[PDB]
Amino acid sequence: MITDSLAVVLQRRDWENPGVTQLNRLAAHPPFASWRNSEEARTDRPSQQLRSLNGEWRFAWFPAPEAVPESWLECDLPEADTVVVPSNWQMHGYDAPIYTNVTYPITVNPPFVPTENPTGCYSLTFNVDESWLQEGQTRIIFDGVNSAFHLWCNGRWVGYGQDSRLPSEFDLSAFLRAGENRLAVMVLRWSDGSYLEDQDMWRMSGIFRDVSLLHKPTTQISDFHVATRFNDDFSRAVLEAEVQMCGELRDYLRVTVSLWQGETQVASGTAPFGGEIIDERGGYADRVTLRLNVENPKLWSAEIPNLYRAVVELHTADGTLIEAEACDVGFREVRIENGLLLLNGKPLLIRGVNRHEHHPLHGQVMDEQTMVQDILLMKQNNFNAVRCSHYPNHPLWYTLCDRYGLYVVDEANIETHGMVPMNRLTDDPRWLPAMSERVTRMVQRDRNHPSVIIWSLGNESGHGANHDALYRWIKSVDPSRPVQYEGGGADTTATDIICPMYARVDEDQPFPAVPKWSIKKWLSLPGETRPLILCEYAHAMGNSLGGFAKYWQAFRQYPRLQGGFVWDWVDQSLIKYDENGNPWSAYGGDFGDTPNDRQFCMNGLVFADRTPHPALTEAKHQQQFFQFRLSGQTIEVTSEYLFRHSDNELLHWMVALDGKPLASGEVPLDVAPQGKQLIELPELPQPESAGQLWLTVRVVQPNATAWSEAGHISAWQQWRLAENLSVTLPAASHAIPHLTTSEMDFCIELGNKRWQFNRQSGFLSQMWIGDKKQLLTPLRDQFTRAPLDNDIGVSEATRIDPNAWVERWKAAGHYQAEAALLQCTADTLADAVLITTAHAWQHQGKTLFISRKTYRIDGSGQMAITVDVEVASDTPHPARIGLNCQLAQVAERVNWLGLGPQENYPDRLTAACFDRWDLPLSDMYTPYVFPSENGLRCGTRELNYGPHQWRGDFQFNISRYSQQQLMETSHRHLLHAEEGTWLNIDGFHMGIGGDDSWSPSVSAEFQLSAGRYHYQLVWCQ
Amino acid sequence: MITDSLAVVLQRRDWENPGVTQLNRLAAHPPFASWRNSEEARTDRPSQQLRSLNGEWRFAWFPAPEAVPESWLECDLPEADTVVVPSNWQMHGYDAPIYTNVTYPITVNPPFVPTENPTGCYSLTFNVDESWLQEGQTRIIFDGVNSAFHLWCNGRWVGYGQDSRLPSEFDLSAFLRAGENRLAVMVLRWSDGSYLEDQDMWRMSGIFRDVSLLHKPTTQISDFHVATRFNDDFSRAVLEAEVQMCGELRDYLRVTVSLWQGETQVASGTAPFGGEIIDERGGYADRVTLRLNVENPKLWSAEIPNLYRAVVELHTADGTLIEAEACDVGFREVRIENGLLLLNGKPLLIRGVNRHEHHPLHGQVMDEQTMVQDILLMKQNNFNAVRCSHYPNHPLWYTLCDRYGLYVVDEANIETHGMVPMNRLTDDPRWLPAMSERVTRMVQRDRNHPSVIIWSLGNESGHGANHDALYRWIKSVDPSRPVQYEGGGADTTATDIICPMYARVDEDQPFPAVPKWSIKKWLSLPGETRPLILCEYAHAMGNSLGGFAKYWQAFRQYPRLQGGFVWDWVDQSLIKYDENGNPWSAYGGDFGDTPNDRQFCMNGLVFADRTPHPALTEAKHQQQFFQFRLSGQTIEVTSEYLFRHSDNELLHWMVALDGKPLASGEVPLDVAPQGKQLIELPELPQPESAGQLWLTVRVVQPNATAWSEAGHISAWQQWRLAENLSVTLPAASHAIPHLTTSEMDFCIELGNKRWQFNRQSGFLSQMWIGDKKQLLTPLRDQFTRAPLDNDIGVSEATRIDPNAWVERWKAAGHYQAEAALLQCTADTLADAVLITTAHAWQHQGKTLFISRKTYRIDGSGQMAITVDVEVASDTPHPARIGLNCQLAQVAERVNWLGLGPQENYPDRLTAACFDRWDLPLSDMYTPYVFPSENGLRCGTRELNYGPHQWRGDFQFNISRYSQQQLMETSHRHLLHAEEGTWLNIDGFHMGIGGDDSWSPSVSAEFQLSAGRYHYQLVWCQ
Ligand SMILES: [Mg+2]
Ligand SMILES: [Mg+2]
Ligand code: NA
Ligand code: NA
Ligand code: NA
Ligand code: NA
Repeated sequence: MITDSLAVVLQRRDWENPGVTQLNRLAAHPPFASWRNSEEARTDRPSQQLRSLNGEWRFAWFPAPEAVPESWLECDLPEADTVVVPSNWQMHGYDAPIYTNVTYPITVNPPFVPTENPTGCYSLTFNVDESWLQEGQTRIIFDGVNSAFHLWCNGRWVGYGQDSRLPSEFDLSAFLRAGENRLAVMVLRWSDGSYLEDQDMWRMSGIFRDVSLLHKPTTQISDFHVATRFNDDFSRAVLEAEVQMCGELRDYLRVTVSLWQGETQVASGTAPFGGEIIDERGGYADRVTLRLNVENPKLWSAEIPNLYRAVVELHTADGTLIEAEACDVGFREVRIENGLLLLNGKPLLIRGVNRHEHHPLHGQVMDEQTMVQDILLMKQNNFNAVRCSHYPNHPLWYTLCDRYGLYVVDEANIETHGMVPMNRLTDDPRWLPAMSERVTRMVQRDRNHPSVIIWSLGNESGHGANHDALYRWIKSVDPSRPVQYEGGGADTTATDIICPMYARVDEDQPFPAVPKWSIKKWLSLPGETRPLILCEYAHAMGNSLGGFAKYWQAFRQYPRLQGGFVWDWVDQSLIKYDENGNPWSAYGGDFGDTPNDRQFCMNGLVFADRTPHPALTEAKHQQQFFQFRLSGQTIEVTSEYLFRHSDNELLHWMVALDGKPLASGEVPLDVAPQGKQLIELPELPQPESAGQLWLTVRVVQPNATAWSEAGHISAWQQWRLAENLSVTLPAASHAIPHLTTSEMDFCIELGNKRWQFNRQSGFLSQMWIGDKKQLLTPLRDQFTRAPLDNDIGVSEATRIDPNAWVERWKAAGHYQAEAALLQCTADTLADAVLITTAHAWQHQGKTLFISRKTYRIDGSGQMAITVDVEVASDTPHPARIGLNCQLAQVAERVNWLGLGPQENYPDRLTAACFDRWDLPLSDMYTPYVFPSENGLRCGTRELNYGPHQWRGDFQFNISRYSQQQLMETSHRHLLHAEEGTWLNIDGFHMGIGGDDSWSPSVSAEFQLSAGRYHYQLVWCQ
Repeated sequence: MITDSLAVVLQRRDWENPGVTQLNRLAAHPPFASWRNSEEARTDRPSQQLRSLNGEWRFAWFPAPEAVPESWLECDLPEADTVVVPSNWQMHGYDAPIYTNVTYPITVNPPFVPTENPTGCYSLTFNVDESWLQEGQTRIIFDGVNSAFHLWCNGRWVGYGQDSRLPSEFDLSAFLRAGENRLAVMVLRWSDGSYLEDQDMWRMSGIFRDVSLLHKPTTQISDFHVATRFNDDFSRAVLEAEVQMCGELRDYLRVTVSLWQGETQVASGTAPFGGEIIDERGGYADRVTLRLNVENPKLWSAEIPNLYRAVVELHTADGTLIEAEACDVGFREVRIENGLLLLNGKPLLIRGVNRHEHHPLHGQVMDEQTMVQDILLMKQNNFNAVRCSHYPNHPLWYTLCDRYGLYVVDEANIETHGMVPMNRLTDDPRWLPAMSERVTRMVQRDRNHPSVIIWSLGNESGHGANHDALYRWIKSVDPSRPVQYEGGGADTTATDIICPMYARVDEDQPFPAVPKWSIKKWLSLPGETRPLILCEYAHAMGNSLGGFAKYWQAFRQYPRLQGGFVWDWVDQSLIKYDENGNPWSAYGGDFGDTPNDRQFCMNGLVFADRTPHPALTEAKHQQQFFQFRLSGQTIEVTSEYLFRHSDNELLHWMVALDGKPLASGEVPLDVAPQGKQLIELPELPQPESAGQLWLTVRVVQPNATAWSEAGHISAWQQWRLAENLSVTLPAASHAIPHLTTSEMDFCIELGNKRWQFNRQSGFLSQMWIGDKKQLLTPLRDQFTRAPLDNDIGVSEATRIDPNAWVERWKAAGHYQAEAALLQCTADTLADAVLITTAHAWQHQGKTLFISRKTYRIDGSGQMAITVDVEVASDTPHPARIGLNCQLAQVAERVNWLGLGPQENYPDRLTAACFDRWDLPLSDMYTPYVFPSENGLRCGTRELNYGPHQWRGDFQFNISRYSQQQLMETSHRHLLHAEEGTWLNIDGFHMGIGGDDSWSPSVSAEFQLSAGRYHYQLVWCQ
């Protein structure tokens, strides 16, 4: 037929028209399986009426839709390959994925898209049983197609669809034939729907979610809604189920809804069709509402995800079953009352994270195994909520969240971040239909899931009248869930919750017309009463999450600060192979994509392979459900659970003196929700030996759960007990170090040890143990670090951001400053040799820093170093103040007394505990995909590496990579281990920040602004 | 091109798809003229850039779209006729118009329409000047096409459109050629848009509004909005004008907005493009907002429609004009505060009427002359508001309302009355795009008109979530106007005003789920605070508007009862010609249309030719802006104007004794808005003669206005002054009437007069003056009337409504009751002859009525009749209790002392005044298109017709048509004058009702429920 040809179908250019978002697409609805057996529906066994078309398909790539030959509609192309479906065709190397943050990947000219529009032609040959075509309705379901597509069946045009993130269904009953059938799908990379899909993520395309065939009878269940109502104390519930049908109504038709708790039927109801009168013309003859009473229902929550099974039966009066549908039911009430978000009558505290659907190998194709891995990792790290940023997810995600227990914010697939202004489309009534489809079809698909507690209207689209209209539509159709939206300043008329992104705890950010007030100040603005839940905060880009504890202190102090969603869960890195088949993680620009936003795609708490970043432990500690207070010998344990008793918790305490255990014990936890338990410790040891006594408590779950193993640690806390200062005089050795003075250097010898101080540079240049040199590079002051992602921000060589810390440091000359020797003197004491040095670091005639040191080598072989540094008040505050050297030794393990075991920084050390830690050298380096300063351990009093030992009170990192190499290397796989080991010992280190990664975010109390600094070290063997 | 062919264009069947409401249609906007001269824009002179295509077109009718030959796209069909455009093709006899009230004219199966879909093919050959195609944009504008259409230009497909009531615009720049061009428009009668167009009106089709070409420059004004803000006392105003452009932005571009009051420029402003920052991405570079201060602005209102002229200039910095646009500006503020609708700080009282766009000859094609005639008639009858029921009107209507002064409710073209339930579509998200287009494009077109004070979401579509969404969209885009909607019970979340239809003053109507509470009770329902303005009330079907005074008493007593809109203005009758070219008014079913709703299309206050019905005077009197109170000799005049002083009003008073004037005078009116004026009358005459003194006042406008002639009467009132009862004995004549008794009759003779009473029937059978018989039918009791439309309701022979008054009367046998003579006796008195009669009216053995009479013929020739009637308490209350006869006389004039001059009934007589009235016999018959009881005059003490005179206290009507003929005749043109004159003299008459015309609406105080009745008459010559 001419009308089925490509020349006719493509002529209207439906993908450059916001007025046409679909053609011949069926209505949205909750998940259906069309069970013909009620027991199978109840037990959720696979349905023979639902058939997966996933598997091997034929695929051909074209640069534009006009390049597809007409013969593709009739037979498979000879050049076509065989590919796995679902998939993204960028993951098969057909064209490159594009990573851009805010700028659209195409020329901004709505609704038009470039003529060179990459086109993917999918096709499948499949058989259909004759029973399916004898009677009933056969539909095909595309769970997701990016970004738009035309559909042919046996050469006849079927329909068109947009909104890559929601299912598209088409009736194939009039197109299918008995035996062999062929499906032809033409997928377009760009469409007018792409203007509503400007999320900060990789831009891919293809049939990236499941494809299936569903067979329904002619008389069928077409929609069903489940609602729960409760009394004041939640002891009585009414389960209201509205069922809708299509087909011929007959007086013998009946609907039965039965509720099951496991194997036991709790409630049931049967009724003929015909609803109550609603207006002058009557009621719905094709609908019925059944109300089931449930006594003492088991309530659903993230703490205890109690679920019931509701089965909806369509049957005749005699008793023969026509069709069955089922869904999991969670009894829970969500509402905002007096400014607080309540779940089952109790105020929530959202321990949330944003999660994109990302896999380093399969792109944006999701699988049950990855979903379960993510959910278990989140729950094991004290997360209780997830934001579907920024689109409806794969349908199995909501089922798994129902089952395991996580609150879900379901978000419409609308983001127009790149528009200027941001609301240019969302304030235009001509785009209201397209926006409305994306909201309404999501609600229609997901409104039955108990895990979904909040709807979101999208992300970063400004504030337009369409937002207000769709907010009100949701409030009318589903009053059971609050609606939130951040655009337009996060407190507009289109949101029930103040939901800002990256608003800071105490600091105001008064931007024009969309200020980000401090969250504490925001609550008290005149006339403001809503709760505040950050939809994004604590931007976890690289070495980040500095200041997380401040957020959680505020969340616990202020009732209307009910938490937030960290940005974000997993790095969006992709895997590439070099010349040796070795994989390496890639970010923006690594696929030839341009313009790109480089490493801003990696903001996760876990790597793309789901291994954790160090910041995850900080998040876990701050988000823990047990809070602790110490008063003398008693421990006060406060529970932050709202519904469950501590029936799987054992408290273990340990007392150690500078790392060596002295006493320990175990006490079972029995604390009610939001209750307290006082734990009286026995008479703790009081050693007369010098050192600090430390008490450490940890909560252990003795029994495995659905989401954790036996012995899982869920919370911990540490305190300092009594301290005994050391007043013992050092052992007076009889040997005296010998000083030899040449015009080049001072040489100090004691036994087999030797120290050399270069007199022209003023630094310790070499150290000998026997005849073995210990240093590859002299011991020198260091004031800089390889810049973090938070240090760099949005700055780059093309667009310099002068406010970024790295740019201020570079302009001030911190990285190029040259040390000028001021003095270097050697003196012999009664029992030691004293070296005094002074240096000035200068850049273009300006003295940035002055370092004055004293080296005291005594008869015991120990070298005591005192450092006093002055920092010019008008230079930017330095990243660190310390020493560094390249040791010749390469040892296998690192042992230290201090905060650990994981890397920690001054504004990100609350999760770390003081103890004796011993790790392999490799664990002392954090392999961030974008290399930077990493692996620091703070609060360290002793460090052991090979024969060397350093003592004092310092921060350190130790690795095979110099700060220079880390700074100059753009990818972690390009790093090479240098000879020996680089040691950085810092008296002082600046915070890492992380409130956001595009502006300075290190709070004042963690900047090195004091002007004068002092620290001491003891180096011995 | 194959893609331009009918076979390809019609294949997608865009008219059976709610997802496609247009293709390639330009954005909506306020009216544009693209003036290239600012003085021409200011003076509103015709623009050479706007060209009307109205005139002679070629037209061909087809039964279905598939019947149109392909050659129509290239050349005009040989069989095509030449027709005038705009027009409705049913008005040219191509197919029949259909009148149905609620039932859809097609099978209800959305979105599908019948295959036999009448199709009208329009075409026009026109020239285009080469200057228009050298540069700029040329667009075609279809102001209205019913109901959907495809457009071709020079054989190339252009686009598609729906929503018959709003303009559709298409860019023809790439399709036009120099010289001869051809336009081809295929209009379809039915589409999926028809499901949203179920208004109670004739169903027509075609290009029924103007068609024009507009030429714009490439850089152009694309939209402009005008908003007025005020201080607390309205003495300072800020005129805010937002201007939007399309085309290439250049730094030299400027926009100037100037405000003019007649010939004087009041304010001006100039600015380059670029708006303020609105969100993170910036502001609109293609928009500018200019704020002009106006001191002491002249405010707009229906009382004083002060208007300014705003001119919007697009020009370069040097000063050359690119384009100009203009609109009339009315400074006024509309808001609801504390439950009251306020205009310029004062609470409105809406004297409204619903108005369809209807013409008896041109169907639904409107013209300026008819619009002006309607506006003048409305204002002359004390109306101040109009509801555009139920769709956006022709654009000139809003301009005329701005100019003359009338508040306007602008209503979206959405009515789904026939759906079951009524919200089946409006609660479906799949119809949200189609509904949103109809709301948003109306707002975009009309938001600048000062006369529009309220938006309406449509009519009778139930209540669905789409209503709430669109309500909120309007509230977001245009906060300056309240939003109202009646569906779903008239007090839903989608309306700012309680706006019920046909809610009664005191009586509750508690329907399930959508009750119509009495309006007084509705205001005080727990938690209700909004104002109440009936969107429809006082259904004026035929002889109706009984009980109107009750509504207006309530409106004046209750502050939150702020009026309503009468249903409706003009009868929707159409003109047909019989076998002699004589026109006659036709209603539903007269065109072969079936099923139809007969005479329910005629509900107007005026006939289709705009001649008034009698009820219009009642409305005018009740709605008058001056209220009166009498206390002794002083008249208290209260002004109901809110803004204007009574600077064009003179009060005339007159005192009459039983119709003859005794004193009169004139007093100028000087009363402030909402003020009072006491008028002291001189020492009024005190005649000793018998009779009732009546005081009549009338307010006269000495000076002509824009809407009225000099001497126009705007208000009036009457009171009874002192009465002197007659105690004079009658003149004792010496002649004695002579009684002759035969077995057939009693014969009374006095001089040349003779009376005959038939002794077998018991009635006066004949009367002689000389040798001339005076009666054609005997004088007999009458208890029935030819049923009114309010008596009939929805009852018909196929579907009997047992509750209707006519059905109750028929079932009780009132129309078939047979009089049985009980007694008939003649006695001779000292100076008179006495006749005593008694009758019983029985039906199937039940005595319905008993009448006992006394006839006393004295020596003066007068016949005194006393009547005493008993009505069975269990029979339905009769329509009247009186006498009737057929006089042989046909006299030219009727003279009576009583209420007049126009027809009046017991519940519709407040406008009538007691006086001596003299009219031709023809004026005593009201020619309702559907014949019924008509022409009654109440409160009559004397009636003169030919030689006869009747005296007493009675109601009467007199005409050439019997009640039987009126009852049995369905159209007024089928009535024939009977021989002689039919007289109905009633002691008592039932009210006519009219709160609605589909249920009994006559209030209890106007039903004849007393059980016993007495009245007396004196018949003399
Ligand atoms: Mg489109
Ligand atoms: Mg359509
Ligand atoms: Na809180
Ligand atoms: Na990012
Ligand atoms: Na009132
Ligand atoms: Na009607």
